[PDB]
Amino acid sequence: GLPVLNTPGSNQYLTSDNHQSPCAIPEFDVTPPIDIPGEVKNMMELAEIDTMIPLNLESTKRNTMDMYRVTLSDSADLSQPILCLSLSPAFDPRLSHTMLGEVLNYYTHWAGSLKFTFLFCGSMMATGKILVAYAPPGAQPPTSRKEAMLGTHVIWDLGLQSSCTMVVPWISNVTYRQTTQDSFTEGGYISMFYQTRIVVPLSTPKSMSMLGFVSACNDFSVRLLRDTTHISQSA
Amino acid sequence: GLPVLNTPGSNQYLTSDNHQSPCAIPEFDVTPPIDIPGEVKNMMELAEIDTMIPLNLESTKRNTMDMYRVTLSDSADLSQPILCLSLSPAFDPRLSHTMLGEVLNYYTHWAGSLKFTFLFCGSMMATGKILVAYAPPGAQPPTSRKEAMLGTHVIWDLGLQSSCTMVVPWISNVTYRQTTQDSFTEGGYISMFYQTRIVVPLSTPKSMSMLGFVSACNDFSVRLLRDTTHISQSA
Amino acid sequence: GLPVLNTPGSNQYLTSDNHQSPCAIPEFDVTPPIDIPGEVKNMMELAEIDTMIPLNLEST
Amino acid sequence: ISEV
Amino acid sequence: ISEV
Amino acid sequence: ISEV
Amino acid sequence: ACGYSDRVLQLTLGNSTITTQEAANSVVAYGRWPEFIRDDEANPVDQPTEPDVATCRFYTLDTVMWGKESKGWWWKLPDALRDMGLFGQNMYYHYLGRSGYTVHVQCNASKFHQGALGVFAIPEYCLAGDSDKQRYTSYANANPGERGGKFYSQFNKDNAVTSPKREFCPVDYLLGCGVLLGNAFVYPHQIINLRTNNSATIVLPYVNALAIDSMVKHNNWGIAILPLSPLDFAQDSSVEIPITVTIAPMCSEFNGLRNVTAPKFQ
Amino acid sequence: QDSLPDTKASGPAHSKEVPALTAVETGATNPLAPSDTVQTRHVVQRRSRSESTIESFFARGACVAIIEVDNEQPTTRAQKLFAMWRITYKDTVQLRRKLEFFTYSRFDMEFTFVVTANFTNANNGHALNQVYQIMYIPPGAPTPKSWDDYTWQTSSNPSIFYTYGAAPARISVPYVGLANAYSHFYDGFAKVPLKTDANDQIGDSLYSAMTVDDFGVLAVRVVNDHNPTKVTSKVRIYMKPKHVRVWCPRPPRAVPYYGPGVDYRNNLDPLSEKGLTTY
Amino acid sequence: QDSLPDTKASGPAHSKEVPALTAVETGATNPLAPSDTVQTRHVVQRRSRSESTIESFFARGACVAIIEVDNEQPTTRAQKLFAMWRITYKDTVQLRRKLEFFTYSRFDMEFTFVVTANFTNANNGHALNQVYQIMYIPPGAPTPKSWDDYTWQTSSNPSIFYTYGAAPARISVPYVGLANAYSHFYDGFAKVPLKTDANDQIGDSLYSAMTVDDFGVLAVRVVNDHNPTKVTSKVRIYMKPKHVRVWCPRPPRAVPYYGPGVDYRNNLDPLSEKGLTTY
Amino acid sequence: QDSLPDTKASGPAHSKEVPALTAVETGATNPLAPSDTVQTRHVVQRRSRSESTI
Amino acid sequence: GAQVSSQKVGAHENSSTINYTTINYYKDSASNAASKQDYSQDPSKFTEPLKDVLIKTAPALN
Amino acid sequence: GAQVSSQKVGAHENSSTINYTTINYYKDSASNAASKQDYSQDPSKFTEPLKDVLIKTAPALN
Amino acid sequence: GAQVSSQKVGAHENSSTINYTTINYYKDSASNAASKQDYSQDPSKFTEPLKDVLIKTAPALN
Ligand SMILES: Cc1cc(CCCCCCCOc2ccc(C3=NCCO3)cc2)on1
Ligand SMILES: Cc1cc(CCCCCCCOc2ccc(C3=NCCO3)cc2)on1
Ligand SMILES: *C(=O)CCCCCCCCCCCCC
Ligand SMILES: *C(=O)CCCCCCCCCCCCC
Ligand SMILES: *C(=O)CCCCCCCCCCCCC
Repeated sequence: GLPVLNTPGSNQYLTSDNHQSPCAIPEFDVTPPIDIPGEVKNMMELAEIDTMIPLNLESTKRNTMDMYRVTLSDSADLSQPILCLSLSPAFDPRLSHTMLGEVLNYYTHWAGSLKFTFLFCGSMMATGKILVAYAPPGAQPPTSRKEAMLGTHVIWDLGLQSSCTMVVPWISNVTYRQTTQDSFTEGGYISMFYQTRIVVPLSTPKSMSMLGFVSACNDFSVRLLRDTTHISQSA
Repeated sequence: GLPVLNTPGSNQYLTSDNHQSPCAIPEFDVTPPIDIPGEVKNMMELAEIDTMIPLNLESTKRNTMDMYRVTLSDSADLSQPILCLSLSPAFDPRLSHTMLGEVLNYYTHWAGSLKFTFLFCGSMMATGKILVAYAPPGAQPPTSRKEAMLGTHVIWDLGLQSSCTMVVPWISNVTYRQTTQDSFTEGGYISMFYQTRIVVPLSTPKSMSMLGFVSACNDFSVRLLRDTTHISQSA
Repeated sequence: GLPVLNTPGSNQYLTSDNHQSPCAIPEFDVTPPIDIPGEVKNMMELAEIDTMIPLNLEST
Repeated sequence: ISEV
Repeated sequence: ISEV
Repeated sequence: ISEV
Repeated sequence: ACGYSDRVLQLTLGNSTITTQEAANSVVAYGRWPEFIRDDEANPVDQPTEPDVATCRFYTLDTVMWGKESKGWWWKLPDALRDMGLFGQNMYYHYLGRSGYTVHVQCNASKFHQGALGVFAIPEYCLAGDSDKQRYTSYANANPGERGGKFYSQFNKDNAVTSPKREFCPVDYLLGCGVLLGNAFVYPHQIINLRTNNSATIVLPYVNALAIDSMVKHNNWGIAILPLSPLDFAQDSSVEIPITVTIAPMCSEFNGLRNVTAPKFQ
Repeated sequence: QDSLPDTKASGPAHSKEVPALTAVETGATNPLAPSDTVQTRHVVQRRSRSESTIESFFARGACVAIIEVDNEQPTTRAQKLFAMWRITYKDTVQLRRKLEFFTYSRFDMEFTFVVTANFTNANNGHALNQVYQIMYIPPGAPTPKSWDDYTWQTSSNPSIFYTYGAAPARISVPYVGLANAYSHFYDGFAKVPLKTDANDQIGDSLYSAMTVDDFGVLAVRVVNDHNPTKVTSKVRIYMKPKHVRVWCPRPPRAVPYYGPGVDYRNNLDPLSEKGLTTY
Repeated sequence: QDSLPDTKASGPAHSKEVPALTAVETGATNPLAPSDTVQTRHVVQRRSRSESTIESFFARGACVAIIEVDNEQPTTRAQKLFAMWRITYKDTVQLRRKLEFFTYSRFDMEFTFVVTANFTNANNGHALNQVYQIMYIPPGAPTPKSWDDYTWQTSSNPSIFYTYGAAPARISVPYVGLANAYSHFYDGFAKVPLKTDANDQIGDSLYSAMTVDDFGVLAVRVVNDHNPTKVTSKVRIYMKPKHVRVWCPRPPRAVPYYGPGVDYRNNLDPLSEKGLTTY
Repeated sequence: QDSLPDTKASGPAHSKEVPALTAVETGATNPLAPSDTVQTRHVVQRRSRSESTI
Repeated sequence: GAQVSSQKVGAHENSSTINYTTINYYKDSASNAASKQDYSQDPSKFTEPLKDVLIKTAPALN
Repeated sequence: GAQVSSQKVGAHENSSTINYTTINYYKDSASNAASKQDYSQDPSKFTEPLKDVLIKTAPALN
Repeated sequence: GAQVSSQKVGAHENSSTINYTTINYYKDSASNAASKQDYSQDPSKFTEPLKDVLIKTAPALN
């Protein structure tokens, strides 16, 4: 009989633990694997896939196909923002339910660069130049293109290459931000403005949709696994 | 005293487990083995032995010697099936109690090819050609030789070699079928028809028995050990 | 703390068992053996010795 | 030891 | 043993 | 060790 | 080469020869030919008796008749041979005996007859009884000798609690023992299907949990013959053909010699 | 070494190479880094995706079931002296949603059992420590009709005898699927209706259901004979996938689950109201 | 490597070799593969018979007995203050039927003891934890007449002292048969009637029974002196064959067991009704 | 190896050596084996006194 | 005296040959767990107990 | 049969490479804990499933 | 300091020489379990305590 002494933690059950245990069905002939396509080794692979942003969550557009459609037009007020959004990938209502947002909602901490890709779904006869921007946190959130110009930005020229990508670079004080809303670990502001304007010829639609996409650049990571607020169950 | 920490599973009793335990009768002089004939190393060896199918479970024939006897005759309706049966080796009433059926009823999953051997127990002066068939699942179960011909089949000519063997090849979607009845893991249909007819001379019996046998081909296997419905006990 | 799991049989007492246990009187100077005649190594040695049969178990 |  |  |  | 066949066999043991022009090959039970007890499996220390040609030869039992109502016949070994010449004497003068056997079942009919016999060699063939009373079949009734016993189509319970018959009640489809007959094929066997063969030939090794035992107390093998398919001929409703069982002891040896055992068979 | 890529020092550009422009119609996601659109410094990256590996994402024991069983005097009306649970990850929502990020899966499964009990009534004396039996009954095996009938003899079925108060019971199970991977989604039926069928009930199946009993059941009972006073117990079952592999990613469940299939009923409005130009 | 044979690619045939034809009268089973009667592809076979090995088939602890024993005040009428069980796999049906697929067997035997207790009466105060003694009494040894007489001194008999609440007791036993293998079936008698016998009772034995006491008994008692209030306990015995070898296969029991021998009484109708040409 | 002695194959005797006769007055027990008084076969003995050790 | 063997790995984690270790603690082999590495044999003594075993492509009876 | 590997040390005490030891006790690999040393792969089968995968500096459409 | 010996195997599983391992944990040999590998001796000091031990085939008295 080897002399042993039981330490604290003895006979507890940790949900997170990693231990051996007896096999209830011994010598079972297991069905071998076959090479199925589409195998995933890591959840971040999914966050690197572009998914469509629900950019328009206005009263009659939310939980509707239109929540994905931003309207551009040749008669829009050029002083005004096309769209304004907070850099809170797991929390901001427009981002929190995208595939990126969903994976991040199973983690407490995120870090890395993000990229926004916009698709012009107008007619080919339609032209226009758009400025899209990212302001790192700490100052007044941009209400004018004049202010937005001063931060990180891409001037998108519409043409045969339909889509433009703005990379939001990892610019932060802390090494990892929180997936929840919090001023101490805040990400900053995203905004969009007309650099010139949408110009169409006659016999063409003067109004059209823009679609937005978001995904993670390869430097992106997440930590501290946690349960999501995005699913629940009643008694 | 070696510092130890008790993990979950501690002090449980698993019926399936494999552990060492103290010998209650130490230094006992064990009687040595002698070479007895008939040693078995694996239950499947028994399922590879041909046992007689209770093919005739009609009201007055079941649980009687006649349950093993199918009647053939020179005046049978040649449009009709001699016999029809489901490929459910552990469940179909005609198969479930054969030695194959019995071993499979101690397991939850089966896989592999089966073989049916029929014995003509008529007089030597009797001739005839019989078609025996296997239809893989998914279509209408064969009511006519015309339909049965289209699937896996053997045309048996009666003669000096008394018996014929039809191999039911492993044709399935899943890697292992269930031993119980289930449409998702179903095996298909077995049927028998007159290719020509039984022809006898005068002063000969016009009617005779056919016996059926079933066993497992060498590719056959079973898994997930379980208790059988074929034995029970009252309070 | 080495992660251990208690198996069935744990904390039982088998009369037939063969295990180590703590010595209640440590470092005791044991009296050495001396060569005594008549040592037995096995009970069968005794069964090989001729003993007298009570052949007559009649009433008196 | 005995490795099989 | 196996050291990786 | 001691193997007997 | 020359002209040889699976169907034509000659068996010769001692001063006895069997021929058959219509056999269906022949079976060696469990792939083991009969043999004598090896020095390293030996248990009684006394020098054995091996009578050889005087006991290891073909004893033919009383013929039975197979008819349309015949449900099946059974025998136990060595019991069927207890009164057969010097084998019987050796068996009864010794406490211990072991023997293997060549069993030859004989049943010929004609190209126009019909029927099939299942011939089965069962190790330890324990049979079921008469009663509400368990394990109650008497020695005299359990051992019919050469005469053998029979099967029945159904279980008739011996009701007379006052004077019980203490007999077996072997039901055919239950192989007389609580299991289904269809599965008896896991036992060493042959089939006499009359369109194919005259006879069955099974060679039995000595099978037991011991190298040797008491032949008087315990039977090693049971021979069960059941009509797997009923006898039929032309249109004659009352057909009847003979079945003859001829058995030979093989590699017979005996230990523990003393005065003769006289069992009470009444 | 499992760290992510270092950021490269990137300078000004005046060129015909335009990484910022693309066409998402192609089906592909633009492989861009900050150095492709902004001037960047050199960063030596030490961060790692260690915790988001498929194993690490599922390496946690989830509550999949609550089985209630009583020990009391056997009367003659419906009672819980034994209970049966169909093995599934679907009576619960949390683990179900994590597994459903993927179409197919392959893994070994760890079962941990937390058993709790209490007294029901104010007082009829007390109870001695209870031993619980958890019997696995695979599809085909005899199911108990009575808390102590012959099935509980468990000669071939695996069973756990849990003593109350001991550390929670734990066992492991192999990959036991009939296919080469578990199907979290099955678009189809177990039966097909044929034109030649007698009733049209014969070929009717549940959409997306496969085998009727899937993995069988767990039969739980208290092995002790009943005390004078009644004791109620609950067995909580914790399930953990281990040695995990997964195939074909899927969008996460966005509205509440309505039974075993992909069916929705209500609260089909997952998203909040937010103004287009409101941060 | 324990996988089954690969299926060979097999083509069309027009030959004098006829594997489909045979003669079962010979006693042999036709060694056929699908490639002998149908065109087959090449399959690389990975399936295995690992779980149907004799060891794997019996490697499971089966309930063979339920011993009831009480601890209460010693009165003067028949009581259960101690109990005795004849060691056998035959008071139960499940393991018995598995062992009976074979005529002879040889194995070591593992005994596991699950002990449960409860209060009998509504209330006379309570009880302190009980220690149980399980004494093996081999044929020949003195059997107890009293729950605490001298036999329980157990100086040469093996005994387990089980403390209530501890993990179930477990011991192993060697192959202890008088023969070279255990006889699951014995066609014969332990005595022969001789013509020279006085009564014909002298030579009468039970058919198929061997030694009168076979393996002896287990005597169970509660070592504690009685409480004011009564405690009833049950010892469930689980039996597992290990390091198993078996000889001569037998058909499985098809009708219900009627005591220790091959005797049947009723429910001799195992098979269902099914029409000859009905799928 | 702790097994007991093998039994030796022993034949007929017609000799002046008489192992069956002795004198227990001496104090000694006659060292006889079955082969000294009966015809014996060769047995390879596997039994052992392991359980009767002190 | 430790015994080391390979496990037949069914479901593989995304990480080759894996082993396990066994040590007998007791003198009596009866005390030992089951090795479960069990060899197989031919059904032939049951499926083909014939004195003249014949090849499947040739006539059973000749 | 013991398995020895390096731990990825996060917070270091004021004391280099530290290891841990693992021994499988059971025959069935199902019984085993998780190794958690998991390799990663390319998102490309999901992020770029194109027949003609193009370089990011060149036109997506040409 | 581990001690390794062969077990005398009685009933063999369908899988040769099997061992077991022993380690004394205590200083006092009194604390030790029993080795049970016990040698045997001649009964002669009891069965034949004679000054002139005689051969069994010759006369006991002469
Ligand atoms: C659909 C689907 C289902 C799953 C999970 C499948 C897990 C299947 C496990 C089947 C066996 O489960 C058992 C549970 C408990 C026990 C047990 N034995 C002793 C007591 O507990 C045995 C088997 O993944 N996809
Ligand atoms: C007939 C037949 C019977 C069998 C099984 C035989 C097993 C025989 C075992 C005999 C000894 O059983 C014991 C059980 C328990 C104990 C024990 N000792 C301390 C308390 O429990 C000792 C021996 O197989 N065929
Ligand atoms: C062979 O076994 C030599 C190596 C032993 C390594 C240490 C084993 C620790 C367990 C010893 C158990 C002793 C049980 C009586
Ligand atoms: C390889 O493992 C050889 C070294 C073993 C060292 C001693 C291990 C002590 C633990 C053994 C566990 C046995 C579990 C069945
Ligand atoms: C000789 O014993 C050297 C090998 C030791 C192997 C590890 C043993 C683990 C058990 C040590 C017990 C110490 C008890 C005081």
